[PDB]
Amino acid sequence: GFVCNTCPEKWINFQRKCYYFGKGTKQWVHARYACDDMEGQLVSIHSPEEQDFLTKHASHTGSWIGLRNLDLKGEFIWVDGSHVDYSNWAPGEPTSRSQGEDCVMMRGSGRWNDAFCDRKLGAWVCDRLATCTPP
Repeated sequence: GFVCNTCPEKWINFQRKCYYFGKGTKQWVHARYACDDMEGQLVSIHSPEEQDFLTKHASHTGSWIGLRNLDLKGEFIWVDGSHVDYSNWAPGEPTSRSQGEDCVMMRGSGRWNDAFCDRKLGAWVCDRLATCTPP
């Protein structure tokens, strides 16, 4: 009821959320359900502070994040239903003439790239809300 920084075992706290830096070869949808079945969601990024934390723990070979183009014409939404306010797209991204590249990955640099959803990445990040210690 005061300090919201408690996380489950294997999850790392940053501000009022918990992050799971997953490993294992998964397509976007596979990583989506891996987070879901673990009481989390693929990571939603809403500030440069949150992004800097992610970049610090980001897999050098790339990670799936919770961003997906839904209407197939440039409208990206996070798995939790939230819209893009903060963005950390790599230059030229997202590409307009890249039909099928609907799923978003985070590079070792922390910058985002759009991708074919059936692409197998060796890492993926989940998030959930932290629990709180009462006063």
